[PDB]
Amino acid sequence: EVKLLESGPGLVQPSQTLSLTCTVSGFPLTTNGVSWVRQPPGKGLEWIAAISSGGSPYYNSALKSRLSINRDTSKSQVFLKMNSLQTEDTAIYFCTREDGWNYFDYWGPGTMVTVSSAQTTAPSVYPLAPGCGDTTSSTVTLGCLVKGYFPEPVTVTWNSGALSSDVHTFPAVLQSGLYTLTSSVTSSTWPSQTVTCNVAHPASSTKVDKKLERR
Amino acid sequence: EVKLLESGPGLVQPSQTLSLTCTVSGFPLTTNGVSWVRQPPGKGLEWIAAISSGGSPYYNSALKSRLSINRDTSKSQVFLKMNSLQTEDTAIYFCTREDGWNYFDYWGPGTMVTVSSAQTTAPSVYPLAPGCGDTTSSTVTLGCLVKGYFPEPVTVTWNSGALSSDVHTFPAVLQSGLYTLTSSVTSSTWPSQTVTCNVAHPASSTKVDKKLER
Amino acid sequence: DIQMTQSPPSLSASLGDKVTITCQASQDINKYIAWYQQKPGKAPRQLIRYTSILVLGTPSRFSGSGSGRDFSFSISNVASEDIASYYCLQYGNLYTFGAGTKLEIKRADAAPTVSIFPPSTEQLATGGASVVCLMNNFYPRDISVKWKIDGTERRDGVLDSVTDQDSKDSTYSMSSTLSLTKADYESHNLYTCEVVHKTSSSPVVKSFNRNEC
Amino acid sequence: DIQMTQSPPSLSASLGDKVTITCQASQDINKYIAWYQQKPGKAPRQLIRYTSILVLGTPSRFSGSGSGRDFSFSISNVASEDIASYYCLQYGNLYTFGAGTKLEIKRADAAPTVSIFPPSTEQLATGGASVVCLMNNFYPRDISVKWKIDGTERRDGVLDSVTDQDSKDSTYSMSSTLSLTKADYESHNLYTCEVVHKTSSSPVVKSFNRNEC
Repeated sequence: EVKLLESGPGLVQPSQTLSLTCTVSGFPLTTNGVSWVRQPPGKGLEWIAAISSGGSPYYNSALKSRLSINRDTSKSQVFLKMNSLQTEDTAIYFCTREDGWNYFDYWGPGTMVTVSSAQTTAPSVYPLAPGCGDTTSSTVTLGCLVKGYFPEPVTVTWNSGALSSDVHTFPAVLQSGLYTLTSSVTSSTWPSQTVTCNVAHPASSTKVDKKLERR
Repeated sequence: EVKLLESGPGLVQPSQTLSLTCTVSGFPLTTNGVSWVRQPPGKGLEWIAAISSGGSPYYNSALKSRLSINRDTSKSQVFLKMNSLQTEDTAIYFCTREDGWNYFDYWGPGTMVTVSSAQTTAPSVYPLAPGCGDTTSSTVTLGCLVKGYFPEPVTVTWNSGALSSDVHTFPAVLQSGLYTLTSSVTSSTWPSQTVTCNVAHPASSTKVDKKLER
Repeated sequence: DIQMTQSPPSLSASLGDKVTITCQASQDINKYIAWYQQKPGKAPRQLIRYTSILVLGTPSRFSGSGSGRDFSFSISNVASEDIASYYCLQYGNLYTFGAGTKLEIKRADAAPTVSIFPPSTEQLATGGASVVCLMNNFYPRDISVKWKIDGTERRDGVLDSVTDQDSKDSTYSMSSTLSLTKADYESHNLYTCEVVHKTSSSPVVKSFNRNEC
Repeated sequence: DIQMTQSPPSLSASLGDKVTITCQASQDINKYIAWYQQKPGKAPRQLIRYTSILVLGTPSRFSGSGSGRDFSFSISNVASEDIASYYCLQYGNLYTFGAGTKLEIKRADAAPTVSIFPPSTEQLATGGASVVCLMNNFYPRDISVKWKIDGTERRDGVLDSVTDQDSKDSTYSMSSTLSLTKADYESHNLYTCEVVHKTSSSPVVKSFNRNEC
């Protein structure tokens, strides 16, 4: 019943300072330490900061200067503040508990934060069903074109996570200044069974529900 | 749906005979054997008495002389009596089944039988709340003090069940001929949201609810 | 009847260790040995039947073995949830339970969360007074707890009760209850708990003043 | 600041093999090392703690060994769903993760089930045209692109994306998106995808009208 949730901006400007919040749930910051761990996109886990069940702050030596970690024991939250933000800083930020026996077992789902002077652009979702004359071969491959969005990430489901089928959600690709990604799924009850992708873009707080029609 | 339940007077006087019953459920005593197993407090299990599917009796050799088991296949119950009890006889008594293939797979909750001369004393539930100056940490330890009862057991729940986590209910201890037990629980929603303990002491039909005020 | 010599009486193994609890029948029981697990206040749970047949529910890390008069059951990766007591049972001729074995696990040190509570007035209205001290979730088991009243240890009226190692967190918890007459109670001012555990260096004191309730 | 150095950055094996990754500490971290498995878009999942104690519910096929500065992690009889990146973590003096290791499983050989999609009505509405070709579930991961409109091979407008290895069928899927002007899309008629795997003695050309609704 233990839990952790990270909160914060998906896009910040360079030089500015990033402030994140880890909201703890099934345990007390009084006997559980908490740590922040970031993971660049496509790279590995980096531990950046820790705060003990006693309030003592510890940091990664490569960030020990522009890093501050504090806690609010009355509301179960740990804050991470990092200034002198730079591109390399854009990653998914996670927080974990450490209770002195179990370490880094419980993790938040994390938050992608992007350092860029750019502006957040929501995605443009288009359905992906066969041409007007290309006959179906029973089990039909479908998808959605989630394009022209910034920054990352963007997630997509089908029939509200009820399909799951063969979801081949495609790694995003940045063209010029935006990302374009495609998510595919297969199924044979469509046409009959309504299939529709559920795209969400955190940075833009937008949510789109693209119903793959017929054609 | 296979189930068993031990039932009977839970307090007996030294040298007095005890009368217990084990009621069977999703299976017949006509094709099932039943055994009685007792466990003193803090000590190990000890098989005594058993009745076959044919209704044949067998007792622990050490205790044969003071044992007698039988049943009402009809009513689906197995009875057990034990002669002239002594302190060392107080313990929980379980009833479990055999059947022939799977032995002692199903047991009952067990019933506590205390061999004493003391009289049955209902408890006294008092609140366990901080105060008189003190601090506060938004996450607080609360509890109820169930004290001065006889005999065992007493059952303590919290909020009838609402997220009963962090519930430390401490094993009862005898002090001056009476049992005292303390149940703890931690809140973060108290006092705004209520936390009250549900204490039950059957041995005196005590079923009281004490809110944790302050 | 037949005798079942169980060993060891107690076991303090580190997490992830492989533990083995043994039972030796005094006579041949063939393969008619069953193993049980019992968690505090609950009925015995059967884990293994016919020496090695895993009854459904018992995790794969459990295994029973043995030859004629020598048997044992093993836990490949003792998990916190395995903290409990265990009994073998020969059902070859009549039935016999071994003396049992207490499995406790070793854990990193954990200092106790101490809480003190002043008596209820509903109780004082009764003539008596009970002050409760709580040391919850600590490791190791060894802990000393004394009552200091107005600077004087009160040995009388103290009832202590420690918990059985929680298989949920490998910790112990303790309750201390100091009882006296309201007469005696209201005739004093400062009530201090004072916990001495290797996790401190300096004792942990928790106090409340009667002149403040 | 202890540095962890994880060894095989990439592991390619066969169903049933036993893989082993190691990690070295720049300093004696004792036995404070953990192992995590990580699927994409998900938070790290701890499988091992303290070098060798298995996190409950972790298949017994996984294990760890080590001490001081040297440790290893193995998966005997790897399954398709073990296909995930793995990392070691020292928590003996602060915290440090190894660079990770991507485990890839070698499987049978399958051909890409190529698909084709003309710009959606909706997107043409606003004047944009986006042609997408999807070559799902195939092995190995070496595949070719090639977009041919009316015979001519256009390339100044295509993005290819290869997914990660399906932790279900040990395959790879790929997408190619040909984006152009809704006015350019009209100057042409023949839209040919066509790709050439190393499982087909020629290209698997999928084409669509242009006309139709």
